Amino acid sequence: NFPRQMLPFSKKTKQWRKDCLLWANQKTFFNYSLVRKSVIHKKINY
Amino acid sequence: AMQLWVMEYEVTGIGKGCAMCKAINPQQAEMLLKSNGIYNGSSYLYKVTRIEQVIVPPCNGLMAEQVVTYKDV
Amino acid sequence: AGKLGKFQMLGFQHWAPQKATNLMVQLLAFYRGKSLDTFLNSFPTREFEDDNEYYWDVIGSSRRNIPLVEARDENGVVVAANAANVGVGTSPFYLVFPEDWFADGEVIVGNLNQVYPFRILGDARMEGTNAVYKVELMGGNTQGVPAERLQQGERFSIEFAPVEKELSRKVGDVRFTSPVSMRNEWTTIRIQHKVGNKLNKKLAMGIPMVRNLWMHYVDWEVELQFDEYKNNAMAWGTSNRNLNGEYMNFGKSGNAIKTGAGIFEQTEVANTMYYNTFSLKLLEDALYELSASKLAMDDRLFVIKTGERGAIQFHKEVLKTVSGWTTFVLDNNSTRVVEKVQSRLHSNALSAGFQFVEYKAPNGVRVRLDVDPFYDDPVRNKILHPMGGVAFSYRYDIWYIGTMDQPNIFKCKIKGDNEYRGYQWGSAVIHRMATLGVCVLDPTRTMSLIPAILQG
Amino acid sequence: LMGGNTQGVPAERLQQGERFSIEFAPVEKELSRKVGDVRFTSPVSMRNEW
Amino acid sequence: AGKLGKFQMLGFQHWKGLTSDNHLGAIFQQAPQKATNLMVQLLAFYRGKS
Amino acid sequence: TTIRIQHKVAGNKLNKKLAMGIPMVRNLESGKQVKDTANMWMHYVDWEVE
Amino acid sequence: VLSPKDIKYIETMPDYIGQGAVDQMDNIDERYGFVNQ
Amino acid sequence: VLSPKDIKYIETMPDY
Repeated sequence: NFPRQMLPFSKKTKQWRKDCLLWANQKTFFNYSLVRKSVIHKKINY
Repeated sequence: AMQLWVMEYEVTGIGKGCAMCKAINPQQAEMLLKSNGIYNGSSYLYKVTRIEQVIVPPCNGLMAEQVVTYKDV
Repeated sequence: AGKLGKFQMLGFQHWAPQKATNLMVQLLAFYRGKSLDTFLNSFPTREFEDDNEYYWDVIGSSRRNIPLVEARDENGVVVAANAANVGVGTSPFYLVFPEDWFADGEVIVGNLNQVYPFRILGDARMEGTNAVYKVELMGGNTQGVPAERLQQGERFSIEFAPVEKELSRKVGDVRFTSPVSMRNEWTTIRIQHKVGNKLNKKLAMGIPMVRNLWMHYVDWEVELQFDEYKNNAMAWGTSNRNLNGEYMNFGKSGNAIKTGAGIFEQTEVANTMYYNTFSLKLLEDALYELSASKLAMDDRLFVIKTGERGAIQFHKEVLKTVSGWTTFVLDNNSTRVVEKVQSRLHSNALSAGFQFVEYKAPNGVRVRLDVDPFYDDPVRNKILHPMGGVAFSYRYDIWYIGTMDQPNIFKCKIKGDNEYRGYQWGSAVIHRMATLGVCVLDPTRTMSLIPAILQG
Repeated sequence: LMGGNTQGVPAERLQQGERFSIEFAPVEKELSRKVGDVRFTSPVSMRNEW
Repeated sequence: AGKLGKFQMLGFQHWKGLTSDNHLGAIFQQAPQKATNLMVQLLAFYRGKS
Repeated sequence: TTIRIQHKVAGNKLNKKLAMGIPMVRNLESGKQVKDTANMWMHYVDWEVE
Repeated sequence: VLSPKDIKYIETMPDYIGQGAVDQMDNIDERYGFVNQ
Repeated sequence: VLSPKDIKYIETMPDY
């Protein structure tokens, strides 16, 4: 899960910054976007 | 997946029970209790005493009644 | 205690207006899959050069005492269990040991040390492999040693090698020892799927029991269910080798399918007990005797890892132990099972609730507790327990006994990328392959209490 | 049987009703061929009116 | 006495007193030294590549 | 004249290091065997295919 | 103008956009394998 | 910012 951002800078440790990055690896690029087209729809155009 | 079967049973030495399955025949009704019940590792303790079908046309009547007394324990 | 079924999972081979949400609902009346990723990543890793089997050094201890095989009188007749006293009046007799360990002029003692000391009068006379010392007593004892203290299975240690103060000759000798080693093995895993984005033929729908009763991403499900292949091979895997080194199972191409034991088949070679009902008479007296011989008094902290319902079985059993303590009267002043919670309904409004999460045994043994959420697995653990759960939650696992300065459990790994991927366009098959292996160095430092319904 | 069983399973452990679970799919190190598969799931809809 | 795993090769060994060369050879502490610079190539007139 | 050759190896020999008990050699084209110090196995296969 | 009560509401908001597959009690997420289309 | 172990990962990893 994406951690709490509402922290003091003492408690934004090295394992907190890794948990922010391991969360972004779990994202699978097929998520909701309000003013963009889908990646299948852009790739077909190119 | 045809008929419904209510069961009155008695786990041996542990207590008494009331169950209800959905099978085609009452031999498979004791199968779906002895393998999906809470005594999975002690399935030999299940002693099923009465199986009767859940028949519709009254649709207002008891189907199982099994009370544990202070004098049975 | 009775279950009422809240869902049913059916295969698809047995079966657009507007929406109120664009996020798919996931009910609480549905069991969910569990990763072993929180359990497996709690252990560190280790990198190897290649897929060869690997060994390391194993160091033991040194302090020995030799068991006795038989005792003989001075004419060669073996002393029986019902015989008279042996070596009366400091008369010599023989003492047959399975090894040449003691030397000339040395004083050795039986099970009763310093009460019957035996002085060895010469070198060991070999009887095949046996060593026969002609001994005599060294305590001023006139009546000799009883026949029960000269039987098979009595431990004999060395004390010293005394002489007379003048004109004496040489006595005694010295002893040496050696270490051992241990190996471990590897395992490789393979997956495939005949595939874009859409489902294939292995489908299962879930229908919930309420009252008046999309598009798949294949590139995520093949990675997830090959992650579960490497999570079940690391943790819940087994070995198929002989004591002659032969493998028992052969694959498609004639070669033997080589597997190594996972975590739970290596840590279950030692300190594993199978109980039918949990009691603190059993856990305390098994954790003390492990810690009486192996652990210092300050270093006796055991963090019990268990499931969810194994925590309430540890709660209601310490509470059985505590309620039998007739000496102490437990008040709400100190324990505070009923405290003051601020509420709108009353000025003095109260609350209730407690749980025993720790137990402290004598001689410094403290028994902690924590809940590991992978014991409550509805897919893998299918034999149910009558008090609720899946009967694997009632398994207690003690990892990390003592301190080692190196990890005892780790996951072996090849340097870099030991995972493989491959597509086979004909048929469109995505193949994936990976190797792995988990080494438990000392399985004496892992203790497990498993319920008796999960064995045999 | 896989895990070194030279005695075999008991006949009580092969009756009707016993649930089975997938663990993994091992191969050998040399000349291996394709094993295993991947499973999926499907959603069911609920409904309301005005 | 016993084994730490299914595959443990060695047992703990012990002796007393006079240590000889087989006492040191059987505890695997004696090995032949590889003569590295000594190397015998077999003498022949080779009529490959001709 | 049209000629053809073929060698087949297992897939695990990609990075297969040789713990050389005896020294691993390459056949020369002259008929001689020459001692080599390389430790990867596919260095010695691809010598012999040519 | 936002109080610390109001930042905690913006922080602890339900966000599928800002959460991961495996949740706290080790339960897997099945919607990470689905596409809306 | 790369530690030597990281250059070792960017190394031992394949170029395949």
